[PDB]
Amino acid sequence: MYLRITNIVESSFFTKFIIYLIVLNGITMGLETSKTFMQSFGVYTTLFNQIVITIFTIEIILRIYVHRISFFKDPWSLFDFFVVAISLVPTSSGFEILRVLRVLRLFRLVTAVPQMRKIVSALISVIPGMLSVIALMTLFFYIFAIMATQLFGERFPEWFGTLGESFYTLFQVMTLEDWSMGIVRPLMEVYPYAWVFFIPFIFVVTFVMINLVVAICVD
Amino acid sequence: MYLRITNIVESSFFTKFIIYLIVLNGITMGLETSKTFMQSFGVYTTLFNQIVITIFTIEIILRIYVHRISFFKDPWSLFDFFVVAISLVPTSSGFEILRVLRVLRLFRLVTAVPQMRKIVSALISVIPGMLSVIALMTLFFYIFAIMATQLFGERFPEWFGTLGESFYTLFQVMTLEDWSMGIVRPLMEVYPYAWVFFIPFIFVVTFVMINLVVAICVD
Amino acid sequence: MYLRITNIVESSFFTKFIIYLIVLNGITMGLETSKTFMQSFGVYTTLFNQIVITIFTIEIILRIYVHRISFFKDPWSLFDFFVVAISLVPTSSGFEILRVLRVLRLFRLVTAVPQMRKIVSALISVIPGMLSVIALMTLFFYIFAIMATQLFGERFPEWFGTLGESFYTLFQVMTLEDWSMGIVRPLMEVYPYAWVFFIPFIFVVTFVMINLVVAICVD
Amino acid sequence: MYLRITNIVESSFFTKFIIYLIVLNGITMGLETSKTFMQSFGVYTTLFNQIVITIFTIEIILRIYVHRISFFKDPWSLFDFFVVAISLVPTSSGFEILRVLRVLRLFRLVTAVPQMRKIVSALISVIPGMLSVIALMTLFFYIFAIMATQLFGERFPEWFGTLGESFYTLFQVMTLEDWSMGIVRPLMEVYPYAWVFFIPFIFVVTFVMINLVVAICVD
Ligand SMILES: [Ca+2]
Ligand SMILES: [Ca+2]
Ligand SMILES: [Ca+2]
Repeated sequence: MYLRITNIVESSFFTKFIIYLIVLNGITMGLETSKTFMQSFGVYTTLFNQIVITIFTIEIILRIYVHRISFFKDPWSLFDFFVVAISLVPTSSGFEILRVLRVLRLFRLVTAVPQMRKIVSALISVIPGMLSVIALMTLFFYIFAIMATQLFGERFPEWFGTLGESFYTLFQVMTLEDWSMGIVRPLMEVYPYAWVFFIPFIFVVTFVMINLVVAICVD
Repeated sequence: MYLRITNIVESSFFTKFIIYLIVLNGITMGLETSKTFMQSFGVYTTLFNQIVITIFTIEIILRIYVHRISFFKDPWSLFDFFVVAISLVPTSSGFEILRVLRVLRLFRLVTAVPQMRKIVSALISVIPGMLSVIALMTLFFYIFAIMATQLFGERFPEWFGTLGESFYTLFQVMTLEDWSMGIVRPLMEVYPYAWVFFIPFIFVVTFVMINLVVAICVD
Repeated sequence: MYLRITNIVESSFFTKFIIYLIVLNGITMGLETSKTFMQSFGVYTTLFNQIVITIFTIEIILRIYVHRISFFKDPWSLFDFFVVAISLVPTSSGFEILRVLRVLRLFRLVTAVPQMRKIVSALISVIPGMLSVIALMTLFFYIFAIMATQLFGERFPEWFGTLGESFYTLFQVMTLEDWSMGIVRPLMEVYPYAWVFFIPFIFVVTFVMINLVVAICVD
Repeated sequence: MYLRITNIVESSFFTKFIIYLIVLNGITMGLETSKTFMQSFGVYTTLFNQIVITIFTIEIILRIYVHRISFFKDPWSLFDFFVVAISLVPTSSGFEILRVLRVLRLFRLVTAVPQMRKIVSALISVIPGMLSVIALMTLFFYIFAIMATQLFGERFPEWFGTLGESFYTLFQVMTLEDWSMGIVRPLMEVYPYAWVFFIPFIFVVTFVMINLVVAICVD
């Protein structure tokens, strides 16, 4: 019976039947957004949902017999596994993000279809040749975030009060979003020289970030 | 008479006459902006308009005899047809956008002058090599937009209350416009961890967008 | 005496003396900024100023005999001419920007020192390649500016009231600065569909702008 | 004893031991952030802190007996010396920033580990091929900063009242952060034509900056 199912799984129908479900459940999840649609057809789509979740475990099970150990060393499969697992944890208990993380299954349209897979893979593969920079930056952020916490946190706790807050504000400055009117100008009303900490921080972080982009244009 | 008009139409004078009209109607449309100019010479400009709009249909009518099926297979020609058509819909009824959409005819200066055509074509040609990434993001936006509507839309309906609002707000975060002061910091007053949804969202969307530019920097 | 002066002007010492003056008149202008410094050395600086202006017209006159027609076909020389000329209009009559535009002469440090010239020339040379796009954009800006003035300027005259205002606001949207909180979110409280005019505008203008940069990254 | 200590210094164990201390002191400094942790275990920390500082001077002393002049001609060695130096000035007197600047020793992780050194050196190496442009810009900023201080600093002294302030505001405009709503729109309520100073400032500065990036996508 092994080869019987291995012929069902690898079957074009089966794969295309999955893709067909994803695009339906996808459509169904955006409808679950509407408070109106739920008061009409809520019970409809809740069954339809639990239905699909079964079909996906059945599939992921069948998918496993056909592949065994090979499957738990496939990125895309592991994904599909973990994303279905999330959808299995009972519609209750613990944290309620689990009801919300369920929409991560629509990322299966990425897994279950090449070209998507291509592009994702194209994208991801650029990451390792960035990790040197990413390391440098994180160290940099870590250092300045500490300095900032101990230079502005006392008068400005909302923004620098805690190591994490400073991380956040520093990230915010790096995206240059409202950095001068929102932060440094206020800061300067008390710490006139605070510009000395933030202009350099901006030059460095943006310089590095430009390099990181030109890096991905020579690779 | 066929070859007679095919020598009128295809003539230098003809094209340069059309171009001469465009640049003239264009100037006329910037003048229709001034409430002053209209209280003076409004009658002048409304007739001038109907005049040019006639001339353009005559031309588009002529243009079709000389070309038949070749014409409704020319991007640029179809454009002019569609654009002139919009300008034909009476100055009344339906929506007023139609009255406003008329100014789209000034895009004929692109259609009816090479180099422009070249440049436009240069640009448009880059698009198909982006559709994979574009597909990817549109899926991504859709997934997060749904997630956001159900994580934040109750306490924050202006921004995430509806699927559409979430799309809009998410777009806004992507342009990095006022994302931290305007949205996340507020969100965090109630959902302390909301940062865990938006920072990753920003890395992903920024990263992708960097690649999409690096792609166009090789093709 | 022609070759006598042509050996004075073309002389190293002459150039290095001009340069030495620029950097001094430069420093002196940053000091004319201080309200304090003027109350102590204002006369010193106004005299020093009138002096240098003479020295520069002498130079520009000499430079002319040594070059004649060759001079008024040199960008860099013409610049120095026009710049010095500006500095010549008396400390009165007319507009008062003329008194302010005087500081444009510090751009002589660029004109009269190779290396700057090189880089400047390196920069300017990129512009011709961009004019097809720049034309395209300007046409586009002109078209949307007109649409905006007639779609939004009745309720929103600060931002779209006049063809020029719209230009400005549209420019602002293109720099993405505060475009959603500042403008479109407001517009939508009255024109729910305004998003349909601004999202496309943003895509197009940012797309083009990405091309334009990638263009320069090839020529 | 020389070759004894030369063998100790050059020893893998020694370098790795240093690296181990850095990652421990690093973790310590992030913990020194918590007012809780400090009440509990501050003593533990400040002493562990002083210990590390001793070890590092010893190391830096040893490192010099083994390199002499070769050391003070090594950027990385110089760095380390100057950083530990900072950390050495007592926990009192002068400017309390020194106490804060101590955290700069965590940059030793960069210096004591290659790959980091590689990346940093990769990064820095790009700077000289930029100094022509940087000089250009700095001249530019200086000229406009002066113009602004004298065109706007009387009615708008927060932003332009001083050469320094104008420098800051001009930088802010360059990052495009809040430049229209924050500054020019206000400015224009008094100086209608102020747009003529800032749109050009923006074009130039953005253009130059695009060139600078493309310059690094060649070199
Ligand atoms: Ca911004
Ligand atoms: Ca802002
Ligand atoms: Ca504000």
